[PDB]
Amino acid sequence: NEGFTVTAEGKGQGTLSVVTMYHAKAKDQLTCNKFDLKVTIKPAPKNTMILEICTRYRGDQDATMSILDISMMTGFAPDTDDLKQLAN
Amino acid sequence: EPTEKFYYIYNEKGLEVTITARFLYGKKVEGTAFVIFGIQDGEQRISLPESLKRIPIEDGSGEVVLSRKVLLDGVQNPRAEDLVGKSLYVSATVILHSGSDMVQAER
Repeated sequence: NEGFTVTAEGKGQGTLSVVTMYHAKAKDQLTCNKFDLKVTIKPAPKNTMILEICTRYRGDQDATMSILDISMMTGFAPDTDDLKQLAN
Repeated sequence: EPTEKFYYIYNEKGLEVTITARFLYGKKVEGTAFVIFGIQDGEQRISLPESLKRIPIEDGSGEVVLSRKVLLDGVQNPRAEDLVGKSLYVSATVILHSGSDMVQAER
């Protein structure tokens, strides 16, 4: 990016344009666009804790089908019975 | 791959869609699939929110059916002959049980 001098001569007219492509800094970028999510993790009242998800949609109407992909910590498993209640 | 490359207007059974997903290296796949049927009229595309069906894919195979009632009620006009000359499209999204990635295949 630097200044340059234009020199033109001869008959006729022509259109000269300059377009600069640059990577601009984002302003108030929201990494969680259209999906406000809130994960709350709490110790349970073998080591185990009660894991909670609170989710919401930023749109006007109720959202369409959504997916909650979960990749838990190392060496952790979900409680079977809780998934049983959540399945039906 | 639909069973027939068309949809008879009076077919009360309705359109039937067969999903056949396989790994690139010749192995079958397991996971879940998403199907939504949209009506295409030239450059104008109309979607059907009530046709969204969550079908589980087993051994790289699965099926889903669009009842004729859904097709009739999705468009505001209940007329039948007006639908002749239009087209349908299937936007299938397949997701592994591992959640690695999803592929949007459209016919």
